[PDB]
Amino acid sequence: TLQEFSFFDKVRRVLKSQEVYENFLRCIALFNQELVSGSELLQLVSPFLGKFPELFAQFKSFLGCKRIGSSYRALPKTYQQPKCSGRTAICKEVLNDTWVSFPSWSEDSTFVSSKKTPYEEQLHRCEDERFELDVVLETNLATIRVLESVQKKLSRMAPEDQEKFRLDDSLGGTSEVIQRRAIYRIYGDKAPEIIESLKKNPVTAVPVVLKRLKAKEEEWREAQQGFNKIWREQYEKAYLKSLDHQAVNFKQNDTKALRSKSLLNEIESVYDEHQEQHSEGRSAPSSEPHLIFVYEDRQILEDAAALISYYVKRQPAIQKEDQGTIHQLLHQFVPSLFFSQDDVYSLFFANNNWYFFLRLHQTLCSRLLKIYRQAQKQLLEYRTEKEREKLLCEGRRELRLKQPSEVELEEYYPAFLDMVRSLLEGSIDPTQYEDTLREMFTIHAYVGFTMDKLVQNIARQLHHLVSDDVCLKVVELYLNEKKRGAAGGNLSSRCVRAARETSYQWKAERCMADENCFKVMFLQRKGQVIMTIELL
Amino acid sequence: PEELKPWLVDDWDLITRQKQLFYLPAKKNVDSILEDYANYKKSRGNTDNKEYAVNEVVAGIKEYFNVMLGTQLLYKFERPQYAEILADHPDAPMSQVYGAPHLLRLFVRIGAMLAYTPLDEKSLALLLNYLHDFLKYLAKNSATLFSASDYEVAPPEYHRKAV
Amino acid sequence: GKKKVCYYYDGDIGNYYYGQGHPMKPHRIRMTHNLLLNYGLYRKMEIYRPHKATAEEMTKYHSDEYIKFLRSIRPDNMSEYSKQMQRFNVGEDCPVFDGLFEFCQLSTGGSVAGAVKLNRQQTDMAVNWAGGLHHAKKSEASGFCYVNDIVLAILELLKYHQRVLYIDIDIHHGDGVEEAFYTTDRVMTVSFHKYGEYFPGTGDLRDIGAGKGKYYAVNFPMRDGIDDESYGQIFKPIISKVMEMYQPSAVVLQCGADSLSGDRLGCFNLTVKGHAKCVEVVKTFNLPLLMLGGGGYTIRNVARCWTYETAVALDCEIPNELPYNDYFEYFGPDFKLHISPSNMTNQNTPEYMEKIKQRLFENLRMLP
Amino acid sequence: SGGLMEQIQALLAPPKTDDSCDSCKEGGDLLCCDHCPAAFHLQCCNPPLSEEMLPPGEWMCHRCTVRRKKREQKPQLRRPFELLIAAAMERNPTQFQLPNELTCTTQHELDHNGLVPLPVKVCFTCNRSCRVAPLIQCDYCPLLFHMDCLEPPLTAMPLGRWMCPNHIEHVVLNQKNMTLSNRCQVFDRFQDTVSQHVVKVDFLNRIHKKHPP
Ligand SMILES: [Ca+2]
Ligand SMILES: [Ca+2]
Ligand SMILES: [Zn+2]
Ligand SMILES: [Zn+2]
Ligand SMILES: [Zn+2]
Ligand SMILES: [Zn+2]
Ligand SMILES: [Zn+2]
Repeated sequence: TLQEFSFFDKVRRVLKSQEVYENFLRCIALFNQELVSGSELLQLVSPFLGKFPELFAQFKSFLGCKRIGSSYRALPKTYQQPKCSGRTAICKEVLNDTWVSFPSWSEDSTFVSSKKTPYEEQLHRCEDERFELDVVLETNLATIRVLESVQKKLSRMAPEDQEKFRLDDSLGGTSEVIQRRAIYRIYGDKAPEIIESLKKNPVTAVPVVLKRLKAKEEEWREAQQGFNKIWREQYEKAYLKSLDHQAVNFKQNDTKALRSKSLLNEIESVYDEHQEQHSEGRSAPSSEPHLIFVYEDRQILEDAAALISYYVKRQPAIQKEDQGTIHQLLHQFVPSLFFSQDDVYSLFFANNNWYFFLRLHQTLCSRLLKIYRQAQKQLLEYRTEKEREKLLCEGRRELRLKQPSEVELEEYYPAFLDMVRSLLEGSIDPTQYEDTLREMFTIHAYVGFTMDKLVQNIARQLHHLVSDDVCLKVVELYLNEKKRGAAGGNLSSRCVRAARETSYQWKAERCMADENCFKVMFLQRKGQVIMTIELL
Repeated sequence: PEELKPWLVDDWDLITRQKQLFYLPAKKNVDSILEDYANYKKSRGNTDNKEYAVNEVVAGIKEYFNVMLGTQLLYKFERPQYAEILADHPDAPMSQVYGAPHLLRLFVRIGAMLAYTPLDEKSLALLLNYLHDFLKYLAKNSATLFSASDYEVAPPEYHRKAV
Repeated sequence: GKKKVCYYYDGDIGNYYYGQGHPMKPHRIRMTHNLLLNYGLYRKMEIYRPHKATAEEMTKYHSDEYIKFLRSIRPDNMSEYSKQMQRFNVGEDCPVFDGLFEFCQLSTGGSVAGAVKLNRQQTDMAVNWAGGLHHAKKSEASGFCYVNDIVLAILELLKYHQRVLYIDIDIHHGDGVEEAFYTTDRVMTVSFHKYGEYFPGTGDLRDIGAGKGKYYAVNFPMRDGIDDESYGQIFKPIISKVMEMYQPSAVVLQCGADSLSGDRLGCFNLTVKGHAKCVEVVKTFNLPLLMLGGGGYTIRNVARCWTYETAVALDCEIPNELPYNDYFEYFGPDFKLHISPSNMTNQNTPEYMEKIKQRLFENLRMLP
Repeated sequence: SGGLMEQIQALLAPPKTDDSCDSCKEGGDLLCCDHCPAAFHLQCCNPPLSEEMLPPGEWMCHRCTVRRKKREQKPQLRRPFELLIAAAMERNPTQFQLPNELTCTTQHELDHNGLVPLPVKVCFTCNRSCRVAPLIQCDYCPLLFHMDCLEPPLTAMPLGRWMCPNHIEHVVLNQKNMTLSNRCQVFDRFQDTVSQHVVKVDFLNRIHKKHPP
């Protein structure tokens, strides 16, 4: 009947592509050749219609040697299994005998430049450099201790049986190789001769080898002291920078991601995504937003305002009148859009430049916020760690560096803000700025690495906002419509003024008919404000 | 000049894609299959005097299985197999031990290699007819003789020994 | 409450040299003990000298040819063994050094004797940091492991424990351990490992056993940069469900330290505290536990992790300041017990965790 | 680049005392002829060259050896079979190759500067673009899938030809004992059969009837 035709037409509208429909029809045709059962048929149809409950429900009502795993495969039946002598009953009844996996790769593969920073390679090289010298020194010291023990033993019996004493391959130790390895390392090619001498006549041979081993141990110890002195101020210069895996990458991806075109295309991708979904006719309301962000502090809002005004007050290409205009726009209008002067929403119909400014401000506020929570977390962690370590009995429960005091930790953020300001002047070199930021804020310091460029971008946005007549017309229209009360207000009264709101919409359509227009919703809740941006 | 050859792909797939080697002493070695050929086909004609050629050409296949196997008949993964065969049983019949799957490959190769020998028209016609008959009988009982179910896999030791 | 545990060390194990530039370094173990000696942990712990495991004990899982070759191989007779050297996968990846069989004997004997004492009910917790070599096969050496002492330890435990659970938190997949117990119902191998262009390339989600051992081998593939919070959110529920369905009698926990942040060949981003949270979770369940070593290639982080989880096994809290020791300058420039994670991207997305965890849960539902 | 290894190694030193094979077209351990630039594997010779067989000195390939020996010298199918035996002897051990008749037969990524392309193509499960996560394109149909949207999700990049979960070939790949060729012929049974609208609608309503005919 026509119901099946409607079903096929709607799977047509929701699949968007002929070939995937073709695979669907191959599925049902393989079913029609009696090669597929009903349960199997609904199991193959699931990938196609697994996201449309109505489609799946209607379709269901309409219907009414071997190898396993992925890395295990079997041994031959007529394979001579390697015999084992220690097989008990549990060994036969438990151990695997038919299935085998194979290592497709090998350890220590091409991983040097895969995901490690160049400053981790220096630390690793230092680590193996230390390991070589320490392992040889410890082998030497272990042989020294064993030979000292055997000499102490031989010192205690009668002389007439000293010549009768002999030593085996272990050279008095618990291993047959370690002592010989150390003696070989010490003596080079003449190791067999001295080994034979100490095995045949230990009494006259152990003291001299002790003397040589002790002398080499002392010389190696002083060499190790110098080598360790060199080894420091290399861990210091590389540890924190190796813990930071994103700084070099973050710099470039951020200096690119903050351009106007990137911000535009980020929202344009969502626009075409939702347009394609609408073309599909999928179950999504035609009032949902496109991006959401959140501001969770007003103090950070005034801090950001202070930062942008602090930059713009030191700018030569902008006059006093325009400085005043930017001051009014930032410290009066932006709070008003944020309702700084529940269920309270504000609507703002924005052009391209306003969206660029305001997204950049959101990013700045979020980064300042992340640094702020990081500082609070460091303060709390330091306090709780001090409280925990104060009451600690260590083993009874049966140089270094001076950590900054609490006052410095709580003044980190004011110092951080002053340092960002100093970077804005240029009075501080960015390299020392990065080093200081990392040394305070560990692995989360990279968030504040490109603050200055973001701030100048916002300054350019503000200057262009003042300079272009479209922005002044937009803000004047916003003020005029707010005077009537249609633009923004109480959530309940929306239906009272929605039509009036539509009128505002109409004016936007007749003010930037040749330009992109965004709808921005600022909704206040529990002290935070969620921003909500979509295109039209 | 082959009929119903796709079987080869299976061989290829299990031998250089699935990594599942062939049995060393599987069964029915190639000379034995050739002799079964002579016995079955000599019982076809009423008066086959030209059997004076049948065994001959069948014998020919054996000698063409002798020098040519291993050079341009096996694969890179099959190289350790032939290395073990030639290191363990050199004095044993070389044209033996290996199974039927390898045999057909020869007829795959000769179709190109024969392009380098200028025989006479009658001789080449007779040879082409005989290989056509050979692969037609192999097509008649491919299922009975060819069986990929007994294809064991290479442990990583064989993986190292191969490449 | 406080319970009597076991600690195994042979002081010669650190002197064994794997080779120049080799990431595998036994030296770590030694200074782990050094830290144990300088945190005052020897008074509440009993340290034992592991007897060298005889070749007969090793042949319980490996072929006699393999043990023969391991005992008769030396660096000075490389030319007379080359063919078998190729046949047994000892070579570039797993080099032969001086006293290789002695190192294997010590590592295996520690685990075997710990399993024996756990079997005798003389203790309920045994630790062997020198062991944990899980990549060894029946007749081959791979993944820097020559003798799979975990297999032998579990075989020793099986004489008195009906069911045993092996947990692997090393970044590598415990291919040897799971393969040795792929087709048995007496062992379940829970593994968490990085998958995808990573050694050994085995350990898919669909590798769930064979025959009678079906659904008794569960693997968790991960991506790069897993962190402590995700590891905690996906270890506790999975382990709780595993031991709710299985109800095991013994546990073997492989403490691979190569899943820590900054490991030379590792890729994860865990910390010492997050690594030890696994031991705390397993210890909360109060069953005979054998803690083993394994991976760990950033030596200082290995020492810190192993000493911290050794203290955790004793229900002891040690000061976060590292005491002066013979290898103190290794732990610079902070000289602090716990390490800080890196800011590397966590490619392990939450929905991927939810899907893998749900599949593992449904797989575990099918146990009798 | 101040390396500290050399000083340690010299300090620890004991005193002591005073590109491809020409035959198989693949890499590995190769021996190069000293007369021609061609190189051969140790297992690409007639007979294959073992480790203990190579002579001390210059090594020569088979073609150059034949040229050198030629310069120095300067209805019975028995005769055809002698010709084949000689030709097979003359041939080099390169490889076995199946005929080419049988073995034979970008837009969804960020731009160079890094940017979502327009118009966009999206995930089949979410209809969301590559911005959230990289998209993988099925090589048989241009349906794009996410890593995490699969069931079960993929852990890593599929380095080879990836088979999408919508293609029906999964149920034919379910078998694990059938030979490859049968599976391939079943796959190709659905690689050409298209344009069947009337017949499938007719079959589906025929099956739809609650009471069988
Ligand atoms: Ca199992
Ligand atoms: Ca693992
Ligand atoms: Zn690992
Ligand atoms: Zn040449
Ligand atoms: Zn070659
Ligand atoms: Zn998706
Ligand atoms: Zn597809």
